[PDB]
Amino acid sequence: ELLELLKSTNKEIRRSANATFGFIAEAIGPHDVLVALLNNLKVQERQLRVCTAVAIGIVA
Amino acid sequence: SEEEIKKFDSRIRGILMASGSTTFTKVAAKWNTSLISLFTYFREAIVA
Amino acid sequence: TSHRPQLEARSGAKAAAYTPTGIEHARLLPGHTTLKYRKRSWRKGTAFGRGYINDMTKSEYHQEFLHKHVR
Amino acid sequence: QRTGLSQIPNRRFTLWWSPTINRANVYVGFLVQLDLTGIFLHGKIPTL
Amino acid sequence: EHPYGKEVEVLMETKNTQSPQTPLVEPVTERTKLQ
Amino acid sequence: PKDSRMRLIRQDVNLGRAVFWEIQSRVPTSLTSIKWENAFVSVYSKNN
Amino acid sequence: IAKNVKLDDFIPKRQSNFELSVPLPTKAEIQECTARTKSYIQRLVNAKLANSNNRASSRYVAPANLLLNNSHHIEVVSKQMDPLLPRFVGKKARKVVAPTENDEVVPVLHADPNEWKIPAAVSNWKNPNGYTENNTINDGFMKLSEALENADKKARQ
Amino acid sequence: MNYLEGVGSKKGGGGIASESQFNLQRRKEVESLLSKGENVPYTFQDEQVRS
Amino acid sequence: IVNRYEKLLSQRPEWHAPWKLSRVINGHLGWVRCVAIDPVDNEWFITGSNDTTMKVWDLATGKLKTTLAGHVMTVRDVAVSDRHPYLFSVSEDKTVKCWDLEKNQIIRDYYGHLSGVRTVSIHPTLDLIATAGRDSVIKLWDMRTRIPVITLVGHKGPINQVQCTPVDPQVVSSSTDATVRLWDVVAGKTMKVLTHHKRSVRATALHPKEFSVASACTDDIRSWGLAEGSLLTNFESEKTGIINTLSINQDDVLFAGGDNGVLSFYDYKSGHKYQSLATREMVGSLEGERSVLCSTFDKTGLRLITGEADKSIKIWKQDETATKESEPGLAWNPNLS
Amino acid sequence: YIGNLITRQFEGRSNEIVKTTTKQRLDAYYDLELRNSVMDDILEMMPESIRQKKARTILQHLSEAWRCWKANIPWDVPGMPAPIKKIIERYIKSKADAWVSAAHYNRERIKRGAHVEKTMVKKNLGRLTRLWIKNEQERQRQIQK
Amino acid sequence: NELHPTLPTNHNKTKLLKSLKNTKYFQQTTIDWVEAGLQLCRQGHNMLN
Amino acid sequence: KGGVWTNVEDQILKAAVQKYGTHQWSKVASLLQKKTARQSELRWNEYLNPKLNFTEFSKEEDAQLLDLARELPNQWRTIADMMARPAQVCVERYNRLLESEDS
Amino acid sequence: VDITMMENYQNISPVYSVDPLEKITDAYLDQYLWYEADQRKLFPNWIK
Ligand SMILES: [Mg+2]
Repeated sequence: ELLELLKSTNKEIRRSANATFGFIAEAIGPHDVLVALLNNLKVQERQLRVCTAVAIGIVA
Repeated sequence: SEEEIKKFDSRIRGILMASGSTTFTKVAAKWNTSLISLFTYFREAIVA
Repeated sequence: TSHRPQLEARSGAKAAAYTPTGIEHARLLPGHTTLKYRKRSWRKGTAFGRGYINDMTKSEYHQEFLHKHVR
Repeated sequence: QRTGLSQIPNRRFTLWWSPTINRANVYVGFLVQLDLTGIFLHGKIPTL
Repeated sequence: EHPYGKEVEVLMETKNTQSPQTPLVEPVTERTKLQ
Repeated sequence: PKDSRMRLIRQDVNLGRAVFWEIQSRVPTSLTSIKWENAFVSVYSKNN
Repeated sequence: IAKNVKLDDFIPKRQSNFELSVPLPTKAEIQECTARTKSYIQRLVNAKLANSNNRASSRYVAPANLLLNNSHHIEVVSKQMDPLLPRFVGKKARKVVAPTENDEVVPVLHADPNEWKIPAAVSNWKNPNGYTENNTINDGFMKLSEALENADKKARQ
Repeated sequence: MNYLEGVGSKKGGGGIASESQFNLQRRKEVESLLSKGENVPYTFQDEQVRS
Repeated sequence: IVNRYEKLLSQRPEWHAPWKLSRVINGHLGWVRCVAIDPVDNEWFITGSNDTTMKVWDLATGKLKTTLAGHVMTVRDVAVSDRHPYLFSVSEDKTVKCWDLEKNQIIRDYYGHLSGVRTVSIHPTLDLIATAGRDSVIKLWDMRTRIPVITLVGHKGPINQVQCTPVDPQVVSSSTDATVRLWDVVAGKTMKVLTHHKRSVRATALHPKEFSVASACTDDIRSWGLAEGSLLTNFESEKTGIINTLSINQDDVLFAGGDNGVLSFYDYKSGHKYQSLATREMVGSLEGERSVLCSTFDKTGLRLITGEADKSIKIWKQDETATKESEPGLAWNPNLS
Repeated sequence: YIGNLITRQFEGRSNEIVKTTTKQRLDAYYDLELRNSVMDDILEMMPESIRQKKARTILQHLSEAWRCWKANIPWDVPGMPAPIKKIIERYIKSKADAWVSAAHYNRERIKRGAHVEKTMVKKNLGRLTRLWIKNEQERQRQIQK
Repeated sequence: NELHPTLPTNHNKTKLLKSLKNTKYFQQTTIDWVEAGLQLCRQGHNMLN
Repeated sequence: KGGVWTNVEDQILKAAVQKYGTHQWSKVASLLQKKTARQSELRWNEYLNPKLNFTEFSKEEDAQLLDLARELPNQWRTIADMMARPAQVCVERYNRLLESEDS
Repeated sequence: VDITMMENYQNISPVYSVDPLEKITDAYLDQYLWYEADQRKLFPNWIK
């Protein structure tokens, strides 16, 4: 759901949704969250690809 | 007129078949609009 | 593509019985058991004064229909 | 979700008149008790 | 009409000339009853 | 009721047919169709 | 090849003589088939009325064995069943595929392709997953607009 | 009384997909139409003769 | 053998009068699919149709007596008994219904066909009926208890026709697997398989006097003696098309009605076609709707009734003024193969 | 009733259950009878070609000729043989005869106040719209003619 | 009830309880009515279970 | 109010109509991002059907066009059925042919 | 123009849906023509 929230035209929403992927990965581990993020890189839209690239470095 | 007695009965059949006629207050609200629109149109001719 | 019905006999050779299982249907109950054997200024003022066909849709009955129920 | 009609108005109406709709009425041999409560249901009424 | 022309009866029939309760085979009573 | 309809009387019934006859001739049938089937003619007289 | 198919069975019999008489069966020969076929059908009705497990439907209805060498004797007795027990304890609904019957096979004894060629159906409404006015104006129309244009010019002048 | 309305749902579904996923679907469908469906090889794939 | 064929111009088949049309009756809303004459008095005939009804018609005047509602799909065959005041009707909705005529109501229903039923035949001496259709079996019913007492298994395709006779073979049947089977019903098995027809056999009719059956395939009409599986005659039915119905008269006239609207008359002993007519359809109907779907002769044998694909009933008549000399047949030239 | 229930417990429910023609499976059953009757009349006109491959193609022209009657469009296949064309036309007119008279029969029930289902009231208005437009197009064609 | 009489048929003298006492499996005795009815409560509860 | 068809959208229509046919316009709209089902139907019938006639008029077409436009004054869909040309082409050609009569 | 039919149970009646951008021009022209006919007294007193 946070993945669908990245299409928002607000910069707070995108910025705090990316923080939340960090907290979720610290609990349940990287690799379930990495796969959904890597598959989100295939969209056309630039906002979505730039926000999943931020989130991957947070998970790392 | 007999022609407009049948028009009113076909209106009540239409109310009991429309989308939203399962919601109880929607059905009641449509009963009130068609009953008001009948009685305020004819008014005296209903009596006899 | 149905392409073939079911032949009846592949049911009829099945070894439940000659009969069905033993279901008693309500329409197979007894009835009708006995067979029956046979032995002027106002008139001048105006300007214009003085088959059965074999098709359903092109008929006279059909166009009186569409004149009544499509108003 | 676009065409189907919302359940929430029927439930709203039914809850309001529920002590009259779910009244003790006449004895039918037994009564059904709703689990984890002591609410008795005096008919089979799904919206209630 | 003229498809058949001269010696042919063409008749269109939309009405039952009988009633919907006529035996259409008369019951045979071997005896005469007076009761 | 039958007491208070038009009384079907030859002097009156023919007058109703003649008035309609005069009016149907005045419009050419390529514009509209004026038919006796769709017409009502009420006559007021000594007998009506 | 030989024992099954012949040449007389190809050819008709009235082909030579048209006045060949095939008669009716007879009054006596129909009454003998009538008696024994009616006797077979009521045997099958009574066996089928008596196995429906109705006491109600049943109002509408021997040693028989010797030995293989006739050595001992055999008396056959039917046992009387408990009416509450499931009658025909072997009976249960089952599917049985049946083999081919034992009797041998009967002999069968019996340009245009460009005329009978069917085109391929291609629909405007539906697409399969794979392999993706002459008549002129009537003269009444001509003559209406000439009249309406004369009346228009004559009125405006 | 609900059955009068005539609208159903299949159980176990997830809903409507997102518009970035319809945009990926449509963009692939347009290319295979205009291509007439031909398979393009990749340059690295160490090579059926194409049009 | 050709010496025998040299003799074959010495028989010279018997002359029959040509037939012509007298009455055209309209009134069904679909194709007229089946017809049966009152087998006692000739006071009426009955027709079932594609519009799911049956209608009763006065024979002399042509007038409509009564309409019988009672099926939801096409009524494909009807039968009226000699011995009972009973009417048996069959439909495409898998039902067999008995009609007491004296009340004009349904009295008995017959259950058990997997699909649509096309033929019904009444047994001449027993109180038994025979039905068959797409399920490729014949069922023999008990008329009284409504029980499927016997089931005949053999045909490999849907069955088109069933006839009944007083002696063995009790039941004759013809199906879409191009065979005619003769049945021993007590043993429940086929007495004889006639394999000579090349395609689906649509029509049969029994001779009223000679104890024989005729059967028709497309372009192929053959007659059979019922005592043995023996071919009696081949008919000059070449180029005649699909045959839908067959009718045999007391005076040895075989009628063959076809899907091209062409009436075809035959002499039964020889197989010689002496007349070919053509139906005119109606006003507003299609060229495909010129076809003949059912036929029956009346009990005297001088009127032929046909119901057709243009929803009409045509009554055919034989000419009395037409003596032999100015009405010969159609050139008896018996060709070779 | 108890006899039927107890017989099913020890012997099972038969696999030879034939389901009747009821109002919910009537349109399906009309389909199968018209589809079998069209393949019979065409396969008897063919000399000795084939039975399996052409057959699916023939029933696709039939379904297409019925979508053309409903759309009021003429159905012309350019290289189709003339006797296959007259069988499909005869059977499309027979289906259309049933379709029209059932629409009149159900419209008169809806008028006289007889209880009709909601799905069947709705299917009736769809038929009477297409019938109304066909009278309207035939009215326009004649004024040109 | 007076307007629509339903007449008995003369053939039906078979009578369930007489055809059941022909077999081995049923016997007779005489008991109290309250005993007979308390048995049928026990017996019918076994059949449904 | 735009309704601008770029030439790649014309190629997507013709390929899309070759697949889905002529009655499934909502499939044909599923391939276009910016066009509706009625918008796609309208360009096929008036522009992109290859059975349409957009050529130059011959001299006997213009005498047929001035004749019809006087008998049926403004009925441009009835005239275009008789010319067997698109309606908008007949209207423009009519206006130019009246401006060939000009000072 | 699209056409659909209205269910009235005794008859059906057609409804025409015109294109929206064309409806703005037609709705202006409707208001404008009735305003001018009323100023200029086109229709006499008997027309209802
Ligand atoms: Mg569902």
